[PDB]
Amino acid sequence: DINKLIEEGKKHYLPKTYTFDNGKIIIKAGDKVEESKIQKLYWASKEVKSQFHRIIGNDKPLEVGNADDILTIVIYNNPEEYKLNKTLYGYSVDNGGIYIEGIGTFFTYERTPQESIYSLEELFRHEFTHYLQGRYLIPGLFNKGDFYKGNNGRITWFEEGSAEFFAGSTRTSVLPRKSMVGGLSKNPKERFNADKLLHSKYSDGWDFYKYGYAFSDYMYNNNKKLFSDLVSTMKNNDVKGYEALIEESSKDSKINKDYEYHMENLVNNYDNYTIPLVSDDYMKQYDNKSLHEIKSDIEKAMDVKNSQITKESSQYFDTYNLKATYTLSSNKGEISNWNYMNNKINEALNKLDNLSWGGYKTVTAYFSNPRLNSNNEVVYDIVFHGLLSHN
Ligand SMILES: [Ca+2]
Ligand SMILES: [Zn+2]
Repeated sequence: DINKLIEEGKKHYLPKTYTFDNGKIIIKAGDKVEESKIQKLYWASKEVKSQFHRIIGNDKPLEVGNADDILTIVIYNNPEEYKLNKTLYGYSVDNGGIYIEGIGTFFTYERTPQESIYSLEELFRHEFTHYLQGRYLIPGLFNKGDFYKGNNGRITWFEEGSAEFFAGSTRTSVLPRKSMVGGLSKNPKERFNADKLLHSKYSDGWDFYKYGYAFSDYMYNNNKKLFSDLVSTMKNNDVKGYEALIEESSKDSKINKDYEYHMENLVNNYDNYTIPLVSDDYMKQYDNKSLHEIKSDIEKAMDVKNSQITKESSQYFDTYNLKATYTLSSNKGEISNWNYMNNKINEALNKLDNLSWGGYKTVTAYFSNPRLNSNNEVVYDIVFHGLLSHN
């Protein structure tokens, strides 16, 4: 059978397999892709994931039973061997990487600095965001859901721009990427305006990635309300609402002005930025700490009670998920509430970091899915994720 011939080709070029989160993440890699680097990628995914949920405000799969219930990651040794993915898997290789939502799989390759301005972790983080968008943000499958029907390129600027943006995720924020900021034109006149960006499409080329990235960072830092409203329409599959929002935003001269001002500030601070990558804290061996002890410290740190903590197994370590709810005593509106929760969660992470156990340096956390209880109070789901112990 032809299928047997293909798998032998896969096993040849991608002999190594690494599994995380009880098999929910499977990384197939070439022999030359470093084991330590792959482990780092897992932790990188958690930083992006937590920031993504904070901003998107949903951590529930939009559709249960989809192939992205398991995330498969394919990493080739180098750019040259990546081209074989077309024959082996059947997908386009004219890119740094690609995510195929239908099979919950994203493909990429290790590279030296000479071959690309982006590191593997950087591209990994970008591609991971597509997986997050597919699973939690955009209903239906890529190119098939309602957001793609009709005008196929309607969400493209945001889908790619936010993917670039979320690649700068850290444990507490989303920070600018030197590689993306450097791509922005030094001449203000040459930069995209909002209207141009908001109607960009794949056939336009690759420039809108950088400007979409810049607009995302603008929204996050200076227009959280627009970011929030955009993701709400997406989650609701409200295509008309999104389109109305795009038209209003494109023709808003103040939005364009503030967007261009944000880019100037980004370009001005170029030397201050670095490539956000995962710290060495994730690889270090730590003293064993009890699950009950971790739960207790996190409950104290976050001021939540009756939390549920669950251990999960990966290939070379165990991790935990702590689930809790937090009730906001005063509802002061979406953005003010957002900032309160973001600051509160970050304060919790800092408190845990300041504790003696070095394991707390691996913790990522988010808040999501706000709702009103009886008595009109804002209840948030709260999730903390961290290393339990290396094997
Ligand atoms: Ca989807
Ligand atoms: Zn992309």
